[PDB]
Amino acid sequence: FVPVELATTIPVEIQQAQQEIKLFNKWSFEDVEVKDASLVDYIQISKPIYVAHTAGRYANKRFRKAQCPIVERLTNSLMMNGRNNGKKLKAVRIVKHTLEIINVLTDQNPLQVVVDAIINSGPREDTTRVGGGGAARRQAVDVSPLRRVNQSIALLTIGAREAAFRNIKTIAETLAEELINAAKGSSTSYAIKKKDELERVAKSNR
Amino acid sequence: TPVTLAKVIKVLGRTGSRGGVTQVRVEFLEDTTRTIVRNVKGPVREGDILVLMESEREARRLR
Amino acid sequence: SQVFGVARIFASFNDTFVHVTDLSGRETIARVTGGMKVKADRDESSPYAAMLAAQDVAAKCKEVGITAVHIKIRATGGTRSKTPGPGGQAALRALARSGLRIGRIEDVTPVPSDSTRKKGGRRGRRL
Amino acid sequence: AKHAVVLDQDKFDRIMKEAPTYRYVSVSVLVDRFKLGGSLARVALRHLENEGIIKPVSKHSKQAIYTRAT
RNA sequence: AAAAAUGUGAUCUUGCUUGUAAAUACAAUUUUGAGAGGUUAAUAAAUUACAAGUAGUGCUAUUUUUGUAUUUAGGUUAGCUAUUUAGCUUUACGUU
RNA sequence: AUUGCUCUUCAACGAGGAAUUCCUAGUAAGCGCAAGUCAUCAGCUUGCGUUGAUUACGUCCCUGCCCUUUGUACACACCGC
Ligand SMILES: [Mg+2]
Ligand SMILES: [Mg+2]
Repeated sequence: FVPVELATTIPVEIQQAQQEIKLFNKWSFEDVEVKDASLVDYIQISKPIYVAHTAGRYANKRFRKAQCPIVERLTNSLMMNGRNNGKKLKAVRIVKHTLEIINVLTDQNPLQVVVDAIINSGPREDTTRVGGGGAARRQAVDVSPLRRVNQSIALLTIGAREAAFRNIKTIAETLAEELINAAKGSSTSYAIKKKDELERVAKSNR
Repeated sequence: TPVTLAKVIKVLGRTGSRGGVTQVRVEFLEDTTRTIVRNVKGPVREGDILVLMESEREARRLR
Repeated sequence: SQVFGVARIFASFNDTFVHVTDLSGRETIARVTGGMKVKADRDESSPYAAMLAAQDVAAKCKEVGITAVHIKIRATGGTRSKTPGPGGQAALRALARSGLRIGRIEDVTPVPSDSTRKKGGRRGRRL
Repeated sequence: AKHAVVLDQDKFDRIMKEAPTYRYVSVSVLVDRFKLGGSLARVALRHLENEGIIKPVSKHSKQAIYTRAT
């Protein structure tokens, strides 16, 4: 609605996807409510950003990493490994591709799917090694929400990377697949498997 | 899977032989006013919520 | 209603027993021990093993037809320790979990009047 | 070599049957459903984009995401 | 495998107790750089092959048609661990 | 083969065991430049900017170091006597 004539002419589609709704890259950023206390506030879809790229003075105080967007976090995670280290643009592109793939698959909001995947991936209880004389006894311990989220983010990325290593399946696609798996809690994905293992370990040491 | 949704009222000191675990007093979401001191691994804050499997089992300072 | 037993947890250092019996004592039910459920020599008194043993005992009891127990605990006694082992408590916990009911708990460790000479010698036990 | 590089009329026909179906067609997706290898797959995809059938989503080098009409 | 029909003292094919004929090749990186002396001791595997004593069942079963076939195809251990509907290795057995 | 370039040869290596280094933000890692030496040679170095994360923001488990109290036949001081 209302394409205003600026001397430097803008594409029609671009003009359309502006102003009226505070969208993501192309499509809408709304909805996506987690409905799982702990992972609300530390998975932030409340802040509507247009690209998975900011300057971002997030690593500064302590919990400002929470308020950093989910997409951005994902991109950062992807950026892992020296060969691919830095190169945030590439990561962003990959993320975009993944999102597109998600959209293509069963319609549905891509962001929502991602969120779901993240939720699935967070381990509830993890073990930490205690001294206790000398032997390697491992006490099971509860996981803090932010930490859990971080772990989830990592795990998916790792899985994607694994999939990529000697493969057609372009990292983005692998990531998308992983996300899908997480959404439909299958235990075919890597992150999910890891989580399960962790849970088992916790059970063993309780 | 019976899961208990817990909530943090007070951080009761950093614990463990090493650094990465914290003692936390916990008033759980449903059925309030039953405080348990349980251990939390990551970054913790007042009003954070904890997802957990095995609820009624109080922990102590790890050696 | 409640068919009873006497649990008898001989919780020494370096092994636990769980020895469920009738009230007279003579006719036993299950004698399950720590070293029986974990073949590792070291892991006999170890809690997990003890728990396993307890579970086994409970199962046996169930098979037989018993509902409750009277916990009696025995530390090695006399010439040794007089200190309940690592896996008596664990065993008890396991029993509780099992659902085999509990009534009248005691420690019947044979703490003497004035023992006959102990371990070590006069200079003791010098690691 | 793991095969799936050899080219035929029959193979082409099977590929055609059909562009319809599949949420997305990605060179990767094509291989390995055990189809004609990489380049061949790409070519097939391109062909499919001649006159309708499969419309595009992305356009990048190697990240080429296409989906069924309409 | 499908099918038409001849004939054998009606017909047909589930294994049990026996002894002999044969396929686990070849080797090298290594073993103390080359030769000799022992596969020391130990030890045959069920697998295929023909016939017995018939529970079976009368043992041996022939002459001609339709297709490139149309037939029914694929895969199992052994150990460790309180990750025990899971984790790690994954044919061990003098060493490879 | 100083080094560069041109064609040709296409080896090992499918993310590396026991171990162990460095790191807390424009950092880490990547990326190149830059002077230094220099007649000629950069895989080095001191700087520089570009791209730019993950995870803590704690603890004394290890390692080292520091103190305090303790014990000392040591004072060339535990490689001691
Ligand atoms: Mg080559
Ligand atoms: Mg130099």
